[PDB]
Amino acid sequence: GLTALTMAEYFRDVNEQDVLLFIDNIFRFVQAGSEVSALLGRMPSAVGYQPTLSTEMGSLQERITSTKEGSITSIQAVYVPADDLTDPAPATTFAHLDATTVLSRGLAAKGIYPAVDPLDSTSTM
Amino acid sequence: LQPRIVGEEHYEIAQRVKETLQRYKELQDIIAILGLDELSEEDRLTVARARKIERFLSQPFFVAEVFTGSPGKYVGLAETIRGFQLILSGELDSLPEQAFYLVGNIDEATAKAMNLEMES
Amino acid sequence: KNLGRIAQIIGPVLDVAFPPGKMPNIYNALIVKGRDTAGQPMNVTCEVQQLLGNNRVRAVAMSATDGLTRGMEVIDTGAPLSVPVGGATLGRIFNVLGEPVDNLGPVDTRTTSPIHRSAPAFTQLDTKLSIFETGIKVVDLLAPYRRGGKIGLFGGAGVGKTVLIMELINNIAKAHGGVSVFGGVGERTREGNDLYMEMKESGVINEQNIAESKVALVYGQMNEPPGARMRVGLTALTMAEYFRDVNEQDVLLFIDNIFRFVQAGSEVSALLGRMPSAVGYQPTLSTEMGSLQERITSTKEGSITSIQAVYVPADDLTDPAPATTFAHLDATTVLSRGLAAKGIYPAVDPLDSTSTMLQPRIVGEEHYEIAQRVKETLQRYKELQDIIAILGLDELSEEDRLTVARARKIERFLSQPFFVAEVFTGSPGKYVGLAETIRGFQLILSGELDSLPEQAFYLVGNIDEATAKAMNLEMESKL
Amino acid sequence: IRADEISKIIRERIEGYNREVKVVNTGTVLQVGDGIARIHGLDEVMAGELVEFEEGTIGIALNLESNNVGVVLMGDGLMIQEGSSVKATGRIAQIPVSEAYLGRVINALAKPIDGRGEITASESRLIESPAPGIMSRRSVYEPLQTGLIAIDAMIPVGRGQRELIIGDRQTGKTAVATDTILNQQGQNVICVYVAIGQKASSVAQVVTNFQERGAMEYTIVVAETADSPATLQYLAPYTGAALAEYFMYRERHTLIIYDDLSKQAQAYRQMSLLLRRPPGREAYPGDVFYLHSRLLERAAKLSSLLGEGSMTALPIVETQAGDVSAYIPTNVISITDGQIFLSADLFNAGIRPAINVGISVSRVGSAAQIKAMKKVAGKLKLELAQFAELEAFAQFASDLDKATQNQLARGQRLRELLKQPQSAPLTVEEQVMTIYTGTNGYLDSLELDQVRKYLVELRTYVKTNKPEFQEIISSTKTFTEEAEALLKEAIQEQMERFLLQ
Amino acid sequence: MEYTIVVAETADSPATLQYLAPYTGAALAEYFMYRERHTLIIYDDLSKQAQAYRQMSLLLRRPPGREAYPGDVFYLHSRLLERAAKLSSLLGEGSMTALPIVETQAGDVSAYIPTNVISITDGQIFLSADLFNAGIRPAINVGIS
Amino acid sequence: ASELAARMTAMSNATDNANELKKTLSINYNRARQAKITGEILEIVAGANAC
Ligand SMILES: Nc1ncnc2c1ncn2[C@@H]1O[C@H](COP(=O)(O)OP(=O)(O)OP(=O)(O)O)[C@@H](O)[C@H]1O
Ligand SMILES: Nc1ncnc2c1ncn2[C@@H]1O[C@H](COP(=O)(O)OP(=O)(O)O)[C@@H](O)[C@H]1O
Repeated sequence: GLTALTMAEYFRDVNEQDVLLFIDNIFRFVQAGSEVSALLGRMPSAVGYQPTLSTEMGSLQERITSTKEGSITSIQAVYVPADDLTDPAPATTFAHLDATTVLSRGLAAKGIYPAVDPLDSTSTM
Repeated sequence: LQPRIVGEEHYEIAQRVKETLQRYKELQDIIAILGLDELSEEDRLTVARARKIERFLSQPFFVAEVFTGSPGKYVGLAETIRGFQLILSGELDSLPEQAFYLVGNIDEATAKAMNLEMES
Repeated sequence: KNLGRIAQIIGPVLDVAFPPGKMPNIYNALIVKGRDTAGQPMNVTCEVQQLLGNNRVRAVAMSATDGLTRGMEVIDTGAPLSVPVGGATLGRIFNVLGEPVDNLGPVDTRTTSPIHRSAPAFTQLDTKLSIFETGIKVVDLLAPYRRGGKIGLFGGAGVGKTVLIMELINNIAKAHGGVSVFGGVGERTREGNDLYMEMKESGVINEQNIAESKVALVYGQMNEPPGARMRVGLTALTMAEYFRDVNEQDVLLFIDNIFRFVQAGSEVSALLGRMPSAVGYQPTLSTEMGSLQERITSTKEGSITSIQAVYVPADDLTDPAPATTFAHLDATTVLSRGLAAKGIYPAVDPLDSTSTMLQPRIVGEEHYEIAQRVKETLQRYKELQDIIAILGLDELSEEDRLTVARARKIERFLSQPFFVAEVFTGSPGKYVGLAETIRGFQLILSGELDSLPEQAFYLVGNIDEATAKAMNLEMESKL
Repeated sequence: IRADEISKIIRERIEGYNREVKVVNTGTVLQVGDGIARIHGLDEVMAGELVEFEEGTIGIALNLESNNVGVVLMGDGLMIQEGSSVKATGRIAQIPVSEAYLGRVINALAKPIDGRGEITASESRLIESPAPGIMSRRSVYEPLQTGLIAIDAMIPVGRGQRELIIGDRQTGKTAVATDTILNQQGQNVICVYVAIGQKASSVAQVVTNFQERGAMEYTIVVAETADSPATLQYLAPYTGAALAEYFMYRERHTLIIYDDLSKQAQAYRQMSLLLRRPPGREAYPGDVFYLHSRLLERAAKLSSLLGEGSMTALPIVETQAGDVSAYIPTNVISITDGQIFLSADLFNAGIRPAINVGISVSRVGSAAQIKAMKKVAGKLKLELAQFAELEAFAQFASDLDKATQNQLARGQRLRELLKQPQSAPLTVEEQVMTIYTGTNGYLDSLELDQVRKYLVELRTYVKTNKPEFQEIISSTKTFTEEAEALLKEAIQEQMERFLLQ
Repeated sequence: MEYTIVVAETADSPATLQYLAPYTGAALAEYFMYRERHTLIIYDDLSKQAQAYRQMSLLLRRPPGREAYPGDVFYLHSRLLERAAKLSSLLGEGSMTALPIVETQAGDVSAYIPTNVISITDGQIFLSADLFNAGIRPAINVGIS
Repeated sequence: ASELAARMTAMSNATDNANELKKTLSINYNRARQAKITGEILEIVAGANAC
């Protein structure tokens, strides 16, 4: 994620053009941090994520932003474990994501595709 | 519980009992709040059959005779399959529920029913 | 004296390094000579929680730790926390350390007593289960207290919980020879100030003549570290316990509230690093609750009656903290927003409130039958609440019309003009013994005063004043 | 296999063991990683004292251990080397504070990030000062008009009251916060807005909004973005409180917005787990209640002698899946006075601001209300209680008695009353207008939708053509029979002309 | 009290003493039980002893489970209870009847300690809160007892 | 009138069945939430015991 972000950040910095930065999946980054945390020496936090979760997501998202020179448009997909938005990493991405859409297994299972749960999905626009 | 082992009749009656008990397990959520009155004709049919079935499954044991007081019955497969065939066919639909409770054979169930109609 | 240095500090948990011979015991308070940013000595106190060996204890701070330095001088006091007790503390705000914070003046009393103590012995209790008489009609008839037992307080804001507290203090002061105490375990400072000022205005604290007051307020705020908010309750307990062990006065011990003391102990155990119990409380929940709920008794000398507020988290009556608290409680009075919004004050619901003391072989068959008939009438009223509106009150049968009529009379007679709420209202305060109470309800419910207006029983002391007001209202209605 | 024993320190001690000598002048870096650093020496450093790593990385000595000082790094260290020499500083986390902070954006070091220029200050205030005491306060008196009809009537907030805003994702918490801040242009308060762990883009949006509105003339916007260290995210609200209490102690009134405290608690649990402190619920330490209690109780209405300054804390916590009995929610709910509860099911249903009127409480209450406001608010609360009871009878509005039918009608119009557009705050007099028009019974005629347009036209017509009402209420703050008659007249006039449309 | 011995350890007693007291009662009962005498012991409760054992087990950093109860929480109760017997005719026929008490929150019979005790004792006499609060005292629920 | 009395009896029984259902479900929910919180805290402290 940070690799592709540094490439796109160069594209926006000096080549000063709009960028599209699709990320998939972004939850696996926090997944890898959680896998590596306990073995590094950190004490496990809540349900199993690293203590350095909020600042990890910060070090990704706050690096990904639009500036005067270039504009990075980033359409990134957050996995939600067992469809629980209370899970810490989906809960944390929500604070950094301007326009959010939530897919509901009800809409997916009934046959309505795309399964965007409308009342839970909100934008800032 | 596979036909190659147990015979096609045994397998088929077992599948039908499992079917009807499943349907009653589904309708339990409705009947809890509503009652049996609000169900369809086939739904109420299946519910009555499932009541009779889940009571006919019961059998008094020889080692529980000290708690129940009733002499335990031994009933094997030749009478088990036949009795259940009858209950799920619905010939015994005229009988109440308490006739199948705590009996070994379908004949003892019917005799208890005749007693429940002797006691007017 | 015994001098030791600080080994390490992690928040309000400090470590103190004593020489090999001298070393304090468990729960021994420790003064730590420490400085302020202005250089000024600031004495931060602790209490030894564990003798972790290597001539080094692990004490839990009772104040702010920021600024304390590794190797500071800690003096061993050599005994558990000794608070100022006696009639000096009346009308004076205190801390967990017994050091007052009202800026009035220093407690010149010499008498101290250790915050830590064993419960009264088994050969010491007063075995007579007696109904602690209060003077309030609702809590006298329907939720009768026991003396030396514990009483939970269930009221959401705006029901007059504080006015009920002040009235209870006033009655235990005037009728009996009692003195009350208030222990604000985890009390938000703005409401602490509110309560202090309301007591100043309500005469519960004679601001002009201190030590003629009726209360000794112990405020341990939420601002204080988790170690202090726990031991606040024990401070209030020992200050009350003096008042009955030596002076044999009927003390009232208000603890507001028990759940926050429970969670403060949970925080202390969390900092200490002991493995948690179930859903998140400390492993010694039962024993910690016992250590505070078994000094509250009626010994041969006096009686501490504990009127403590209780809070149920996540609406659990089965959460460990409510479950353990209820295991100790003896009677619960429940205040409802309904009666507050309507105007039947106090806002006690005579059905949600219950007592284990309302057994016939404790209160008398006459009291029991009148309480039962009153409960039955009020319950039938709640059952008819929807029926009467649709049916019309006339279409009811004669028995149910009688029931709703007498139920309105009873529910209005439950109202009382308070001694401390007269400043707001203008109605003089009143005291109603159980004789007045049982006979008043016997008259109202036996069909004998069934010829009085509804308003003639509203905010009245007893049935005699009810008749007086009824004659007034009828003369006022004729012309 | 022990920490602090690096086989070079043992060498230095083998050289210089003769007797144990003070070593506070020096200090070395033993272990450094993920935002903390274990430090040797510093035997006289306080707790909370700034310790300054070589290369310029400030740290704070949080937990002093046996022979090592666990230090949180006030930045991303990643350059301090093992054995590098740290010096103590002596100060304890102070910020310079002046009136020139009014109108700027700063990070949690009280150091500007708007790029305008340096903030000249003379007096410093400690960040972790103690709160006003039990005998240095005053019972809450003065109404803080938030601009929302629903809040200013049913959940009255006062000056010196710690009213909590609680909700789910996107229920309008920051919306109500900015609504209040933008209402308080008129009266003389200083607004403080402390963002903890939010997007720099969101801080940019809110700051630009206050700029184009004019409310930047009295606000200080502390910002701590997500990439910032956990210690800075933790220290932000305390810098906000220090700035705010400086203005408080000079007889002025303040309002502060912790948005949110959940991220402050998350930074605290991160640091506490990182320097090996025992966890509790959700791996929070025991001290999260101590933290929140100190920070919240730092804000209260001062007494008469000290200047009658005050500081309303309007904190925000976000609740996940309506688990309002979780750890940090129950903590903040216990500490605070009031709770303004926001519900997403109302939010989707159109009722905006989406406050939950049956759950929301304020133990300050009508004490902090204007007399006109309380005169109308009593009737309003009774009407809303009635319609809340009758909510399960709206489908059966065909065969209810006409009385409960009309109660349903009144509550139905009253729901249309309380909705407000985004960040459009009302004045107390216009709100009294609206609640009076509602409670008296002047909207039964107009259908369920027009009510909003009717009421806005009503307020404008009154403003233009009966300018005695607002003057009466501004002078007396009491709803008097003269203004009552004047409002009845203006109401029926506007109703007639609007109906002729 | 001519027959009775009361072994009491109240609430604010060390959890180790609350854990010891049932076994003191058991030894007292067994002394008479073995010398051709009948005994009747009333534990009150076993759930309070289970809580005391949980406390003194989590104070020892012992791995808990199933609502934080230690591993030997069935071993506790079964050790304590299974020494109540109707002795053989060779050993004098002296018998120790035990009637332990267990408290349930919200009628949680399916809780860990109630189901553990149920799997030891020779029955259960389930009292009912609704029956007891309706006036039918004692509240023996003969449907499940 | 007979049909409306029948519907009134059906409601007077069904609302109380829904009462007992919500009560037993809230009790099951309390037990389940307690067990969940305990399991989460114990799995947290297991990692601390591992370190
Ligand atoms: N009273 C209101 N009327 C109309 N629209 C509103 C109102 N309040 C909020 N909104 C809309 O809802 C959206 C979310 O508002 P806001 O960002 O204040 O919620 P939030 O609680 O701060 O969200 P988060 O919890 O993610 O920070 C905004 O884009 C705004 O347009
Ligand atoms: N016993 C009472 N008699 C008359 N009024 C009361 C009484 N109790 C409460 N009130 C009303 O309630 C207010 C005080 O309630 P209070 O005890 O402060 O409850 P809370 O602290 O929960 O808000 C007063 O303004 C008073 O008018």
